[PDB]
Amino acid sequence: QALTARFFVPEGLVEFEAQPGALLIRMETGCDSPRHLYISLYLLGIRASNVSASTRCLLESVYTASAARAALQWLDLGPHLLHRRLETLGCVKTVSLGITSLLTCVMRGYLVFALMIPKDMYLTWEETRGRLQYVYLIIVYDYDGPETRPGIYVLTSSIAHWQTLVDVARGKFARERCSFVNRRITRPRQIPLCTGVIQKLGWCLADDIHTSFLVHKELKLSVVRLDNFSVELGDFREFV
Amino acid sequence: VPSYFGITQNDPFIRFHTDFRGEVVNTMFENASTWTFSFGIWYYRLKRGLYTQPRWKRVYHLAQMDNFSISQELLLGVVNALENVTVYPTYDCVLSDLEAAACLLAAYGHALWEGRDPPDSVATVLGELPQLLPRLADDVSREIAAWEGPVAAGNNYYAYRDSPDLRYYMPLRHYHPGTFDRHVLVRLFHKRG
Amino acid sequence: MEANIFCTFDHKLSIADVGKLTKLVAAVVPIPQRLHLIKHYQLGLHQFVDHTRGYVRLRGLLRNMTLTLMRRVEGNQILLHVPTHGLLYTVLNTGPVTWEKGDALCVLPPLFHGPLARENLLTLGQWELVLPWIVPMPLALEINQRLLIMGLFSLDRSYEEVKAAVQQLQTITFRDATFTIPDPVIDQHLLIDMKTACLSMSMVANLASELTMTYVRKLALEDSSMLLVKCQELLMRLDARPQHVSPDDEIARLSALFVMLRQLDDLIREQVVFTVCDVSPDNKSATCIFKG
Amino acid sequence: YLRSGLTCLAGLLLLWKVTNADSVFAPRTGKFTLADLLGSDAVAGGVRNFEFLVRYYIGPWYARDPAVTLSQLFPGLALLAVTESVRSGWDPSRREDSKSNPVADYMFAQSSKQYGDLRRLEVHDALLFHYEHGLGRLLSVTLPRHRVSTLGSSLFNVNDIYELLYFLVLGFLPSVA
Amino acid sequence: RLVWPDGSYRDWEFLARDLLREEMEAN
Amino acid sequence: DEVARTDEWKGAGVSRLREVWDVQHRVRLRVLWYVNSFWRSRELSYDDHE
Repeated sequence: QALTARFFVPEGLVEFEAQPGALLIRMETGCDSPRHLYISLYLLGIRASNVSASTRCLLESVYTASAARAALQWLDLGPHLLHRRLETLGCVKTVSLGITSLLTCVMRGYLVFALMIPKDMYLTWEETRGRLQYVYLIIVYDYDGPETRPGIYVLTSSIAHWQTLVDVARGKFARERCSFVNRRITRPRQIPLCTGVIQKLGWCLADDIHTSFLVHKELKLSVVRLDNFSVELGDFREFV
Repeated sequence: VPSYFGITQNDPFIRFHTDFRGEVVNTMFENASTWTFSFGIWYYRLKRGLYTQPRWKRVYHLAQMDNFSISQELLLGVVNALENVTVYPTYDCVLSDLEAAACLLAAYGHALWEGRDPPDSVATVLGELPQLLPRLADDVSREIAAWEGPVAAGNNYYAYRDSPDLRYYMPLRHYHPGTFDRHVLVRLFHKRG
Repeated sequence: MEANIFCTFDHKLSIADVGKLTKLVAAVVPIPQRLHLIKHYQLGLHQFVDHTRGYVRLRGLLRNMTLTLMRRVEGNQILLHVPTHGLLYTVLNTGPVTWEKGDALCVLPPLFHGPLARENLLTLGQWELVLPWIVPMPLALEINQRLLIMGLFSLDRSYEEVKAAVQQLQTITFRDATFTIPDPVIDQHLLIDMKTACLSMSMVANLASELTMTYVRKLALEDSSMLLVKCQELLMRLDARPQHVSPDDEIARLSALFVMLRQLDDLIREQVVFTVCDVSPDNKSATCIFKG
Repeated sequence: YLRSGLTCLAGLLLLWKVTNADSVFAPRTGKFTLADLLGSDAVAGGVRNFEFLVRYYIGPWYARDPAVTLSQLFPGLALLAVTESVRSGWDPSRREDSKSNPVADYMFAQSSKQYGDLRRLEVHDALLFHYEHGLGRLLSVTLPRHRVSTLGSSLFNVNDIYELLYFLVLGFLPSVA
Repeated sequence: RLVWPDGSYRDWEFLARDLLREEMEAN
Repeated sequence: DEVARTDEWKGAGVSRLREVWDVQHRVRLRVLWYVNSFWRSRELSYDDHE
């Protein structure tokens, strides 16, 4: 059933990700020796504008390893673009720790297989609980400030047809779209690509969504959880 | 290309290319003999202090103590230093003192402008100083006749409660409480809302 | 996953109705809730169709819903099968549109056709069964594009000028057939679509490079052909070494132009639901791959 | 920036009070003329007193360069205020709790690389503080005009207001023996 | 002029001298 | 780096407000004037010969 995959990643990136249920992303890098480097969704939280100050302090405290800091330097080096450099792998549940760690990922399957999301990153457009829900990973670019720091969200919705979801996203994110137009006018020598990117990975039953806390090195984080989850990857689709 | 300056009532505007101060000093020192020209006794007394050291004498080429003349290099350096007194190249200032001064003055001056062309630019504000300054002078005179001097009345001006230990213009945003209480213009502004 | 859907008829099943429904086996019907058991009311578009209100609203309501296939029936029981992405299935042509080998399919609300005497299926009391239209890509894309054109043109014009343009636009000819859009009334959904279209159109107008701006002028000066003559005839009412050439900036600008044009295309292209293998020669049935 | 703006506007008010009170058309009392500075050729070829300075030093100079401050326009007031504060005797150290030429100290601090950046900025700010204290003493006195004119005559050989404006604008005023 | 869906309308006229009575007089 | 017309527009704001009646004195309504309007920059002239 499930399509297992296998990756290697150095110890510095692992310690908070080591909880079995996690989500993993692959990042390209211009540096020749680390051609690719593997980053979990939690590590994006240290830079995500949506994450609150306390959770950002915790993330800064945890990921102090030199390799992880170099990874964040590579991430921040990217000029106003991340989806050109980020690629989604899927959900993982197995880990062996060491000087170089081993973990497996599933790119298509539904074989506990809970997927974990940080509480800061989670939003829903609807408070009514639909019986069937899809979940998506979206990246949104802020433009009203001096330079673009990105926003990160993982959201659940009962909408499947893409254009309807883009309509509702436009409705809720009108400020970001106006900010994108403002960026285009205010700095004409610079040309941003999109306001946000939608990517699809989700099939789950809404009655199996949980709220929970997570611990690492006696540091405490608040998270939201999808329990009876199935993973189906998709293409990074750009919207305005 | 040209620069026109005509501040004199009875003289037409001067015509120089660029760097008016340096151009004027160089032209006045070159076209006419500058040996006979003697500056004030303040410059003469400064000349003694400059001559008393060998390195400074070499730098400024001040050879004669008794002579009242002042070399071009000393005057140019003094003028450059005086110009540099306000602007510091270490940190880029957002706006010049004239901009903030015009804002603080025109915050009171807005009442009369509604009877005239509303200025959206600084230049229109600059063009109305002869018609705006008399009101400021009148209100300053009224405040002078009005203040009782709750603060130390040794002098009536701004920046008087400076901490003796602090010796920097820049804040170490943070402002020491009561730093500007002694100024009377800020008192008038606060009274007027 | 709920790989099967059961639906129960509350009304009695006369022999004629059950035979007619037996002829419909392996056709396509939509289901809103995906729940395991569903009543007979939600089977079909009759609960939601309303000629008083927008065809745009019905288009959205249809594109949002889920698709299912039909299975053989029994007393008071009708069985619906949900397709799985990537597998191979048999579907029957619900509409009169011709189907051809090797082109994609889309789902759209029903359209007016020549005789206007649409056959009625399972008219149980005041309720009726109505099927959606499965349409090959060119016709569906053309009709959605022309509906958006209707919305963009008709705005802020009197009925008199609009009257000729709507009779020119509403009629679609496709592979020897003729069709007409039922009720193209402007709706808030169409206004949102038009706002997005205007924003994207202005953005591509702005960020387009100089070479892209001046390309057709230079080539019309250089060459002369029927296509260029038509383009000039269109632009006639509107009608040297580049001082800057920069490959990297040109690459980035064209990437922005592609994201803009990609966005503008999404307003028109309905999501694919079926890709076909070769079709039976009677144009009534075909074997297709299902996509979600 | 509020402190700089307040100081600049106070200086502008003091300058207007000193200058516009008396017409510059007064007969010449000194030997300083622009013709003697350069020659007859250029001077032959080339309302309120402050209005012309508005027309020329305020508008065009700001338009050409907006970063210029009041010190750029009027370097002359620095020496006058510094000497007035010296006559006061109040030093920046005590603030009403050796050297009398802070300008020379700033010049030597800028010239020498061995001087620290922090101390360079400290002297750069202390000269401005002394300038502001001189402005405060001048504004506190009921009569600014007579004191300024007498000090200019005693210190820079300023014999006329027609030459006083030039001394304020250029920062210096030479004269024959 | 103001227009409502049922076709009813109401309208009234202004003199430019009243609208511009002082704003333009300054300029 | 330059700002759009919208932000300097919103910063500059309005400063005047007048009330005007119609010819018949049936209805009264207000007018707003924006200091940043291009109408100011045009410098057009005005007269009302009797």
